Amino acid sequence: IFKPEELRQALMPTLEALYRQDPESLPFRQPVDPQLLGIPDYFDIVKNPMDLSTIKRKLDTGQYQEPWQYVDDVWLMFNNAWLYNRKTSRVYKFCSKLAEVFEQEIDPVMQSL
Ligand SMILES: C[C@@H]1CC(=O)Nc2ccccc2N1
Repeated sequence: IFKPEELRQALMPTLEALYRQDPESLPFRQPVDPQLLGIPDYFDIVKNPMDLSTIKRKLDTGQYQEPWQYVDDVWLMFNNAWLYNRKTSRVYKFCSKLAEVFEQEIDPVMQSL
């Protein structure tokens, strides 16, 4: 049902819109490293890390066979941030901006797929 490069082309603009957000995408561009970042409890709360570079890689390398799998990863990133961080923290607020953007982008792309 989905050809890999077609699925990529359809979904990529939604990911590019997330990356366009500056400064809001900045905490989300790279995988969380808890040791490095001085947040060692992180993997105890967040069992399934996700970030924009991992989503991009997966979208580039045919790791999503159906569009819902991509959407699940984007929400996993967001839900991880909303679980881990204080509501008025930069990361939480930045997360919320990305999710707003995503919801605006994804609806018609999904309808069209
Ligand atoms: C997104 C990444 C991990 C997180 O959710 N919170 C956080 C806490 C301290 C430094 C960086 C982050 N960013």
